[PDB]
Amino acid sequence: HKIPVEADFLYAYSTAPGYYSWRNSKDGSWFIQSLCAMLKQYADKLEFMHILTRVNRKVAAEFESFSFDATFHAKKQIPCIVSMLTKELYFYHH
Amino acid sequence: SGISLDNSYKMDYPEMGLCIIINNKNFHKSTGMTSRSGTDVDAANLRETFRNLKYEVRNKNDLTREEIVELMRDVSKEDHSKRSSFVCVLLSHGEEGIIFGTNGPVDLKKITNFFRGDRCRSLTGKPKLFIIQACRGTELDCG
Amino acid sequence: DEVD
Ligand code: NA
Ligand code: NA
Ligand code: NA
Repeated sequence: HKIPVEADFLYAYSTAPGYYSWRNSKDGSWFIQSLCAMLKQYADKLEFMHILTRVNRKVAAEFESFSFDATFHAKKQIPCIVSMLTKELYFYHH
Repeated sequence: SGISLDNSYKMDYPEMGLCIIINNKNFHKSTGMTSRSGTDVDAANLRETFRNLKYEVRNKNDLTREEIVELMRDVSKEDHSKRSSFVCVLLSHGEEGIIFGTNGPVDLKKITNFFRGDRCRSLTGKPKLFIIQACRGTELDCG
Repeated sequence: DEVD
């Protein structure tokens, strides 16, 4: 058996294809803020795809841009999980 | 022994693996790219989070496009035999398929190709995670 | 809030 050369990669993108991604100058980026919080809370409990799904939900629900420029005001973001993995991934063992 | 299931990656190697964090904040003036205020908060959060998962974290700041490619090449040529996984975090400006070094863009495919199953044999069959905080274009989601 |  050979393995595809693109197998066993996971790309956790902060945003959907074609879109801007948002970063707050005081708090950090919406995606990284949320990713770290969900890893802290769930890495000893949940499989990685389910952690990233909670990140999707948190970014989509809890963040909205504020801008004096109407073009950039009141905007939302959804991250984008791209998986070529072949197995479940848990950060703990035994 | 009893019945065995193989639905989960083996994560009990001696080491969890490397976590490479590329934190690009200041860009060369000639590129026209702004300073990414707030990115140091991200880099510190990631370092602590992956430390507590027992990753060997390496933080790198303000790398040129040439330095990004050489770092990834060099890391891909280490012996990962005793490591369960590999993680790379990219914090920068970007466009669809592209991330910026401090002096110009890098194709994401060039970075990830170093870790292909046929080019990094000590990571074959092990999970390779790329976490990317960067734009993928200029569309805005109105909600 | 800024964009990347
Ligand atoms: Na992204
Ligand atoms: Na973000
Ligand atoms: Na592989």
